[PDB]
Amino acid sequence: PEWTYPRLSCPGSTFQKALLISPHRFGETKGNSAPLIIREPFIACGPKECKHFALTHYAAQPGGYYNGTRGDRNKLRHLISVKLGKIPTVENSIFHMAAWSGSACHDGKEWTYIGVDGPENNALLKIKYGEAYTDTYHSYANNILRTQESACNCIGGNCYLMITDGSASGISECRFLKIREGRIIKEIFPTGRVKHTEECTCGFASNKTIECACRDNSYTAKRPFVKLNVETDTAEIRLMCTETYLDTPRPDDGSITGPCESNGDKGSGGIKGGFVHQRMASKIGRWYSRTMSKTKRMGMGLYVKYDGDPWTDSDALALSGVMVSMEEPGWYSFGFEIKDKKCDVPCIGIEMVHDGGKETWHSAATAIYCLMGSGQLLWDTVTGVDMAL
Amino acid sequence: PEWTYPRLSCPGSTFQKALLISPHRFGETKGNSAPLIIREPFIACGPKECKHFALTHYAAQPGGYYNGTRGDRNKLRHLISVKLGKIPTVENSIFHMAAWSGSACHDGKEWTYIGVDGPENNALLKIKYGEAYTDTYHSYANNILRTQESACNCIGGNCYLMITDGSASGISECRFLKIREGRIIKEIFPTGRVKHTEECTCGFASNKTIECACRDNSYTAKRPFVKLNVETDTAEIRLMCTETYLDTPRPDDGSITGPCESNGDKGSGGIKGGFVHQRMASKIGRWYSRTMSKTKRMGMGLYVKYDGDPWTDSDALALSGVMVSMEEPGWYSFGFEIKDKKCDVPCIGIEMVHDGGKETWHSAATAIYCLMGSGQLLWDTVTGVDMAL
Amino acid sequence: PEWTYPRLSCPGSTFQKALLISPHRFGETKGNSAPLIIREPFIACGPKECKHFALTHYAAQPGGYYNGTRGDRNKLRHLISVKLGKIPTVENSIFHMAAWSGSACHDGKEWTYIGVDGPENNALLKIKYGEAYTDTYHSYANNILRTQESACNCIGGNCYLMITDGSASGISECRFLKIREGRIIKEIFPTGRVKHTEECTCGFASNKTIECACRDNSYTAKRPFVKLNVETDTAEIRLMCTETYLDTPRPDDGSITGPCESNGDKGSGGIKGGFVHQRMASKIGRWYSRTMSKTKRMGMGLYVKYDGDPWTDSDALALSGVMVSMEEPGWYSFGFEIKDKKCDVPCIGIEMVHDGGKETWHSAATAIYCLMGSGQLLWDTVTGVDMAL
Amino acid sequence: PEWTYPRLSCPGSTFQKALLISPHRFGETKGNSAPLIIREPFIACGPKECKHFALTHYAAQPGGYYNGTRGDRNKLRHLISVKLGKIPTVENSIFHMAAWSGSACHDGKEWTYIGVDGPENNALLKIKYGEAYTDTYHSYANNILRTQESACNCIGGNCYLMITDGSASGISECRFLKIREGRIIKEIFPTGRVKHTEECTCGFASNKTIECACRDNSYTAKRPFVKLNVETDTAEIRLMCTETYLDTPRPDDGSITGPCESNGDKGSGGIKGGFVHQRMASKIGRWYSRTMSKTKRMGMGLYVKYDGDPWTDSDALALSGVMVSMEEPGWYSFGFEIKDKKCDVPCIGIEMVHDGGKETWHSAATAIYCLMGSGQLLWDTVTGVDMAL
Ligand SMILES: CCC(CC)O[C@@H]1C=C(C(=O)O)C[C@H](N)[C@H]1NC(C)=O
Ligand SMILES: CCC(CC)O[C@@H]1C=C(C(=O)O)C[C@H](N)[C@H]1NC(C)=O
Ligand SMILES: CCC(CC)O[C@@H]1C=C(C(=O)O)C[C@H](N)[C@H]1NC(C)=O
Ligand SMILES: CCC(CC)O[C@@H]1C=C(C(=O)O)C[C@H](N)[C@H]1NC(C)=O
Ligand SMILES: *[C@@H]1O[C@H](CO)[C@@H](O)[C@H](O)[C@H]1NC(C)=O
Ligand SMILES: *[C@@H]1O[C@H](CO)[C@@H](O)[C@H](O)[C@H]1NC(C)=O
Ligand SMILES: *[C@@H]1O[C@H](CO)[C@@H](O)[C@H](O)[C@H]1NC(C)=O
Ligand SMILES: *[C@@H]1O[C@H](CO)[C@@H](O)[C@H](O)[C@H]1NC(C)=O
Ligand SMILES: [Ca+2]
Ligand SMILES: [Ca+2]
Ligand SMILES: [Ca+2]
Ligand SMILES: [Ca+2]
Ligand SMILES: [Y+3]
Repeated sequence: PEWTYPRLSCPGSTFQKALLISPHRFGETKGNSAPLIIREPFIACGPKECKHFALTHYAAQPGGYYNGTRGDRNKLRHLISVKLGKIPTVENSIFHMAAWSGSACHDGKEWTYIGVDGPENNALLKIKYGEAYTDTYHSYANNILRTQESACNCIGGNCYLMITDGSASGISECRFLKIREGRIIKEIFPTGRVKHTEECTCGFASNKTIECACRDNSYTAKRPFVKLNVETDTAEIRLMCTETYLDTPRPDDGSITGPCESNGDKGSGGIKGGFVHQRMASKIGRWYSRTMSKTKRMGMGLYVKYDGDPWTDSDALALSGVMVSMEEPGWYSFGFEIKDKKCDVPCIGIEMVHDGGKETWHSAATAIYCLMGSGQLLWDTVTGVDMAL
Repeated sequence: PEWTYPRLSCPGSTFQKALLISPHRFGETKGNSAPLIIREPFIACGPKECKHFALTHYAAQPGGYYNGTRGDRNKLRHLISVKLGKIPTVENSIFHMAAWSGSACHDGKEWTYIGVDGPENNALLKIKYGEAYTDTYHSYANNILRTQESACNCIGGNCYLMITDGSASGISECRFLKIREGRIIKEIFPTGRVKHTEECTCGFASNKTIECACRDNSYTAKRPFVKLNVETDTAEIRLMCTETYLDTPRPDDGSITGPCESNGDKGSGGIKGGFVHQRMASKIGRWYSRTMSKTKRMGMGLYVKYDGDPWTDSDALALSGVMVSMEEPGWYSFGFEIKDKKCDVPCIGIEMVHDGGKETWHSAATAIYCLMGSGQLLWDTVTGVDMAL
Repeated sequence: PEWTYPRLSCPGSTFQKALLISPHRFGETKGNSAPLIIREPFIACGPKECKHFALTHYAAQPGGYYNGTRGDRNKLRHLISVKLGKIPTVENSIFHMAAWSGSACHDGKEWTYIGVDGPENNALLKIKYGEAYTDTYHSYANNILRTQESACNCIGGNCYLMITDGSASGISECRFLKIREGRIIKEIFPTGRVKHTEECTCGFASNKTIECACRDNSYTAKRPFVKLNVETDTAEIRLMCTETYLDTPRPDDGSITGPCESNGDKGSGGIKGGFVHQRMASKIGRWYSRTMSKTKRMGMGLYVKYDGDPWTDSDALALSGVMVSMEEPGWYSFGFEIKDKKCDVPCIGIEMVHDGGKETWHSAATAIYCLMGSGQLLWDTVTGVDMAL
Repeated sequence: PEWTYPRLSCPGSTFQKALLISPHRFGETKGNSAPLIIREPFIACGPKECKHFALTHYAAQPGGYYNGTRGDRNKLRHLISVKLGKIPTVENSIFHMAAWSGSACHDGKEWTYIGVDGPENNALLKIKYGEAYTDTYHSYANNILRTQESACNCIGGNCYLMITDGSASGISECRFLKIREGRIIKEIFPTGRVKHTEECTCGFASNKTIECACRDNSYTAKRPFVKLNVETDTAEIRLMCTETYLDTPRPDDGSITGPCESNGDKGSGGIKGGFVHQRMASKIGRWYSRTMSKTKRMGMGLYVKYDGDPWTDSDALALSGVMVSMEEPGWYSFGFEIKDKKCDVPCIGIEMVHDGGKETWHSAATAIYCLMGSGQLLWDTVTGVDMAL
């Protein structure tokens, strides 16, 4: 085997509904299954297999450790995986490492797994290459060192990973790590709008450039948009100029007055957002998702734009279809690419959390839409789950 | 590995009882298992493995989502598989894609999986090659785009698949897709009796010809019998002329008066029907199955005829044996071929549904009969399942 | 890969306790597991893997299909397997074929699986090579066609299998089948004492000879002892002359008066009995087991004799150790050989049935003793199972 | 494949928290899982996989055989394994052999599994190579023949294994076995302080030397420290001279007066103790663990020393971090090494037993710390388990 590289995307002009992973369809009192209580799911693929990752609270439904599964960082939290298509239950899953923030990626030869844990004021990112623990990176703003919550991206054996550190309601200047066979070989300090950037959903815009659509949890409902040159290992960041604000909460589209850099209103709070690339011979499509509701983690819609500079185009994004209706949950979303024989298939997954407050369990299903065929996005996704069962 | 082709069938002159997959033997209140609630089971094999496919309601027994498992098309429905011989439970199964109509096939190199979902008036057939979503085909009569509910058939890397679209009580003109590495490369429009054809059970009658025995749900209890030339990609369809009507409901054998094309009576309603080929040096056997009851989905008998043209022979089909007695359920049946070292073993599977009305769960067992040895078919199959447990 | 042959056994002069497979340790009401209800367990090994076979009633503990699991031949009965060392539960097992009597063996290249089902008066032995159903053999005395209930034996790709047919309290003249790549290529009709022989535990005494220790259920408590020449495909059968009667029930050792052929008393009833070969350069050891009790299926002892002719030696068999004490069940026992890198390891397995009458469940554990090291057999085996749980 | 040898350790200067295997997070009355009741866990790795071993009581939680799971040696006890990262439940585990004391190791080509069972006064160590039972070694001081309770160590296909025999409150002179392809090829009788030595945690200090840190249960709270030359097959043993006594119970550090050989006080009782090597070009680090409490099996601290002779250095060991706080259980600990592509990753596992007295169940979680990155050990481990559930 040899190193993997981004290829031209597979033919198609529309996303369609692909697969639902709803493991809680199986966590009834009256049932006999043990789906793991998770959140922050995400898929990463290699040349032969696609793995469905998530952060588990080390509990199952039905269980007796529902208390604290609405929290985020504890000492029991773990990065787990199953082959995509398998229900992530206690026995099906494999536990990779302790983590309350995670990522993973295949480089053609082997899986890199990333997972941050540690105290809040001195957390610690850890890297595992296949079976071996290989490296770590230390907290630099001493306020909750975090990572992508989605797939990292490897080119010629170099995996690139966003990490961030800083306040949730103040400065969270992010960084990128360059990782080779599990070991950190460069710190890349981005330039530009670096005020606050977290949970980058990165993908290859081409062999030269990784682009990421991130979360600002303090200042704006515009997504910070990262452009990384993987040949000079240089990174720049500016807000997305589009009127189609992709964060949640957000104000009305086009209502943020001023040039492309204006913050301005409803910018505190946020949400991880889907983003994936469709690479064609002489054209690039940028697919995105955002909640159907402006203030709440309900529904998910798919948007798209072809070419241009996202840093300057105020043009509205083309609404492509309703993936999760306003009546269903749509929490985190993320991009990934399945590898066909000679081309890459761009997909967007959606974390569809089952939220009943802190007095019960708290987990998520996963909805997957992929680029397949021509025409219009046809069907929405439901979890099917009743949380009283 | 190289592409697969139909071979001469293994020696034998009789079917025998081979295997029972009854996963609800294990879904008792008192038990500790989770068989998946399914219907439309079907088996397809490649050179080293036979996979047992079904359409699941994304529910298990015992569970709490029995309501709606007597329906057919919903947003939770999925194509699932296990290795044939494994009980399809929550953890053993792999979920392939969202589907309320399905098919699958191996071409020598890889698995093609076919699944239709979407709204009733604009459904959408989707194709997955191994792990990648590769292609789609759109609704053309805007009334419930359907596929085979059984194995597709690949020759020299070209998989051929029946699709139909149309009213259940009127015109449902079918089509064939020719699929190569997961992508559609030709639409084949059949000629002749094309009034209504659905759920074709197709097999290779040879290296030149796919033949299918199908359902007409409107007009006749004679099966539409499709002959597809895979060298010119041309398809012709006519009713089976035999007095041994294979659909359900049906009238008395021989009682449909007139030439081979006469409809005539009890033609509305139907059932998917077993059919598999026994290819000998200079002789072809055609094995079929049909319910033991004339109006109900009870029992299943095996029939056979050697040579001739099914389009013209009114000759009764030879009753070969009672596979499932009149006292047991016999719903859908389908054909498939296991690959021995140097020859192909023709088999017929039987969907044996556990029907207790819409106020309880609704799933199926799977009975398998294969061509093995000489003599007379010896033993019938029972599910052993009591639905009250 | 190439065909397998018997080799010289591994160094050692004593059996020791190896492994217990007691799946019902896990079938409590208060538990969350589903061990399969079985009987007639047996192990067969190939060059990389040892498989643990059993006949299942298609039920689990805890379940609701306990009624009829004390019977033997029904329509739900199946041959199942797990990798030796795995608990045979619903999900771990693979179902091979419908069978109420079975056997299996590896030939170096692939698994042959044998299973008889069918009506009592016209049962049917079926053969499956890997995934394919390949051949069948018909009932010849129209009274319960049966097979070994243990591993068949393959040499240079020819697997040899005892089958019997006939009354349980009268004549049951056995036969041997010679099987190549799943197909029957010769019927071998044994000569000599052929009055009644069933459940042969066969092994290779060398490259030229298969020997079997069998059950007579009518006439004697001496084991019929089969010697098969695999070079001329000829079989001969005579009672075992030893005073150490291996059947159950049996009279006192040495109390059957007359020459080696005398029946005489307590001969009706019987039990399948362990037997395995230790092949050394210029010496052959014959290891056997028999119940600790003379009339009941309680306890199991290991016996041994080096060289001689079992057909003529009235010498007592050397008592080698107590494998299951008189307080624990010892039902069927069987021999098998694990393959080390350059030598074969002879083993004896013991079916330890959990019997509580027909008003509850009826299954078995499996105790394994193998040839390992020097000295005296050290420890006995218990199921650990309380049947009220 | 070829034989494996100790390599230079991977870069790093600190241990960090890696993974928690807490299978009882899933053994609630309210749940639907079956973790196995175990103790004496330990990990051993080969070139592609790390296996998590334990000694099971052949019972699960929840279940009905909690009585006797606080004992140690019974006839049901087994050596079991899962792939490290998998929860050891009934179905995930593989049962290797009956054992109430165990070890295992990869040699580059295959797994050796070691397991002692038998009566107290004539126990029996058994060896299995892959699938085959290959050899045994007999009790020599007729008082509980014991082995390491952790990974053996293979160099050039020779696996070396500590065994001990003797009273728990008197003389237990240990021995080493040298095992090749599952067969014993040399007995090594150590010299020096051989009064009492059990449960050696051995690793390669280099290509020439295995070193072990062991338990004296009678005489001292200093660990016996074994140095084995694998080129001349000679072993020597002396107390560790450090003031940082690693056993439990123990007195105050430095308070044992006299030279390096002084016993003296609180020496009865003991605990198996973590110990792993960090091999650098021209420097060796020795990492150890010991309970946070002086008398109780509570907490676990990581210690380290670079170079010197542990037989003579009274220097205090460097306290490196708190792995399990005083509030959590810290029973047995052990060392092991994961294999990265070109270097070995030293790790220390911690048995974190759930002890509620003999009137309830008794099993353990497993905490893993590995050498990864630079800086200070950052986070402690908790089981998360409430034993009332
Ligand atoms: C750390 C700040 C960040 C934004 C508030 O918290 C995230 C919000 C979450 C959320 O908004 O869904 C869930 C994440 N588990 C959480 N992250 C971590 C690493 O704990
Ligand atoms: C669309 C009508 C058609 C036959 C009239 O429905 C089928 C009948 C069924 C049946 O005849 O058993 C069950 C099938 N699950 C169903 N098909 C779909 C695709 O939903
Ligand atoms: C045909 C009778 C014969 C001996 C009495 O049968 C065996 C007896 C049995 C027994 O004595 O345990 C159990 C076996 N399952 C049984 N075989 C069948 C095929 O039913
Ligand atoms: C035999 C003496 C030894 C030290 C007292 O006992 C050990 C005590 C234990 C303990 O002290 O944790 C657990 C061990 N499972 C047990 N050993 C065996 C091999 O059965
Ligand atoms: C990227 O580079 C590799 C060669 O290194 C090439 O095979 C691949 O086609 C290129 N990808 C794109 C998207 O051009
Ligand atoms: C079909 O063609 C292939 C060669 O392409 C051949 O190997 C096979 O035997 C043929 N099958 C039949 C049924 O004639
Ligand atoms: C049996 O024959 C084969 C060669 O065909 C040989 O390799 C093997 O050692 C022989 N077995 C015995 C037990 O002599
Ligand atoms: C040990 O020896 C082998 C060669 O046999 C070598 O490859 C390896 O690097 C050596 N290990 C150390 C720690 O020096
Ligand atoms: Ca925001
Ligand atoms: Ca009809
Ligand atoms: Ca008898
Ligand atoms: Ca001590
Ligand atoms: Y399970």
